[PDB]
Amino acid sequence: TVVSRTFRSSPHRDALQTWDAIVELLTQGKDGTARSELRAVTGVAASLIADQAPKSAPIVATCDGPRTRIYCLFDEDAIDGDDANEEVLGFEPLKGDWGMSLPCPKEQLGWVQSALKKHSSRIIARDLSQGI
Amino acid sequence: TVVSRTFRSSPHRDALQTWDAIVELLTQGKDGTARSELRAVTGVAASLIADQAPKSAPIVATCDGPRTRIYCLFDEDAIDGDDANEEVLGFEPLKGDWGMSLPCPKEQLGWVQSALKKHSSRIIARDLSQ
Ligand SMILES: [Ca+2]
Repeated sequence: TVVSRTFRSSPHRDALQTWDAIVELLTQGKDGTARSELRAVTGVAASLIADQAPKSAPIVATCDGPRTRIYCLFDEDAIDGDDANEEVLGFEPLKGDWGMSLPCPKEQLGWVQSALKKHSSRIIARDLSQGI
Repeated sequence: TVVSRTFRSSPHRDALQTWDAIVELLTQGKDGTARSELRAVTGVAASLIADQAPKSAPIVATCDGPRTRIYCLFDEDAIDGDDANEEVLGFEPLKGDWGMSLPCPKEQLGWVQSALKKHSSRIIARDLSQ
């Protein structure tokens, strides 16, 4: 099972507000190590959102359960919101042996993958021209 | 008293390696709030370096002592290193009630300032155009 969501980002939300909304979607109010790790990579994740990395390549969460693909909308699409889908997820999106794959322009992968590795082994980045 | 340093960044160093080299310069390997707070903002600082924010507007450190301005070189300048200056500083660059001002593109100031605020009240971002 795979489900998708689409969040309104800049200029409706700034890049950090966008990540915070994604963290809430994926952690659902649970104060645990998963939420702590997602919050720990905020600088990197917001940087990638500000570069519109998730416009055409999703943030992908994997778990003991359905996969979640998260896209972001920018510019007029974010202002309009017609393509947005921010519904609550009908499952625990980071259950069990979870992971997250962040899209990243290939030229930034060097610094991004190192920056992520400081905080997590479950949150990784990929070249946004490829899937997981 | 103001002193300046200029570091070779991408492609000689990636943006994170560049921040780490700056942290080494300003902390001189010593532990404390300074090294800890500088390392805590690595994701934001590296993002700014990757966007060449310190090319024309310096990273500025203040302390009980001289102010340090740090510029970054990119692309051809970083490859040849002609204008580089990475010499150890002759003073404790983050002694006492230290602070750091990071240059930031105006379009990203909103998220960057919120991201830094999570980690530190001593490290702030400014609009690099000003
Ligand atoms: Ca960028």
